[PDB]
Amino acid sequence: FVEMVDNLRGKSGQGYYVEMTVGSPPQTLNILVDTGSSNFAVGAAPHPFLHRYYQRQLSSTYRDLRKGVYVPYTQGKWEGELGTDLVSIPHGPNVTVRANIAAITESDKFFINGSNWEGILGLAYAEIARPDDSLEPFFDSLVKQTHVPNLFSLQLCGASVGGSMIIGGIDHSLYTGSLWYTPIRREWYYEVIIVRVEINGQDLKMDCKEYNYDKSIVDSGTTNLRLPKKVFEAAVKSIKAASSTEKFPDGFWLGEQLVCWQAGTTPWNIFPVISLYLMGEVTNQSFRITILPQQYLRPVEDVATSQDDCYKFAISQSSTGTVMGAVIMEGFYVVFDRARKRIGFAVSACHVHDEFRTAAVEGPFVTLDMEDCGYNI
Ligand SMILES: C[C@@]1(c2cccc(NC(=O)c3ccc(Br)cn3)c2)CO[C@@](C)(C(F)(F)F)C(N)=N1
Repeated sequence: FVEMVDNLRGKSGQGYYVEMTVGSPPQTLNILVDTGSSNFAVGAAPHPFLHRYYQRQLSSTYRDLRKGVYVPYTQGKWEGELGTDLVSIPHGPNVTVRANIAAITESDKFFINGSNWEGILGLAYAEIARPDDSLEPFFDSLVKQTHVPNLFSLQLCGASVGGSMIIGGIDHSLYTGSLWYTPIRREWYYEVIIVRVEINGQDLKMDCKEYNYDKSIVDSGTTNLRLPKKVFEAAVKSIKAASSTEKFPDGFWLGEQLVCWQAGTTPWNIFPVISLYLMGEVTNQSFRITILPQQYLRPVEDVATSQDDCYKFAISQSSTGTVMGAVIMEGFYVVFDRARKRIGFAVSACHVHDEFRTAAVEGPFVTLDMEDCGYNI
């Protein structure tokens, strides 16, 4: 695992990527690590924002599957062709496998100027793959073709950023304290259940199904903590109340506007900690992960504003359920234990903290109310 430590890079708010190769001879590409999708998709034609791309004509191991694929997102979209080829992760396991690849030949508002990644590694399950669930995801192919155990872990680190993706096991050097597990409720997204939410120690006091309307997921491919409208508004109310000695424009709370302080003077202490209690592996037991403002206030690097430290509010409203994105995962060691259908959280070597507060994973907590917090079945 020591060879795999620090195999992730990123620019703050642009995404964490890992080096991969595709084809024979190998073509090196930087690839976004995305637990929120299930396609391995790489740019395969020139694009103004692509510094390099997959050239299939140069790979004699490429096989054309003779099927197109169209993938729309909320913002942006791309079209491509399906095929398979040899894929490896130079700073991952010492293996090369054959995997499905979506070769992206045309796109719109997809490739981000300056992000440094040229494709996406979708690490979730076949159920949400495009065009349909018959297209085996990369990790499934990896496990089937090699002896690698069916789990990976992600240590995403804040700040230029970095981290580790450990495939096939748990690296104890990357966390301290206990590792706490929450069940994967359904294998499509990495879906989990939130049973309680506190802001500065105060329970939001909602029916816990509200926290998971209509699903909750762990998604390295999303930046923000995204919350259902009802939960979002209650969270903003509590955070505003705690930070009321300073008032910010409406646009800040919507994520449309930056707030800045003279470098080094960010008033971290007027912003509350957020605790998300996740369903435990034992009935009505839970554990909490605690999120500091150093996490949910996302710094925006810009040389022009660099006399200050400036931030975006990295909590936003969702109409498709809760998303625990990178700002939630950062500072934690997160184990995607597919083999045992559970996700583990532990305090990471690069967890956030200041002289008064620290990110934490704590348990067990017991709750008398026996309501099932799942929204659907
Ligand atoms: C495939 C998809 C996607 C597509 C294009 C870009 C991105 N991600 C980022 O650029 C980025 C930036 C900063 C940080 Br930190 C993490 N990631 C994600 C579709 O969109 C979601 C966000 C979803 F959930 F809608 F499916 C997802 N996970 N993967």
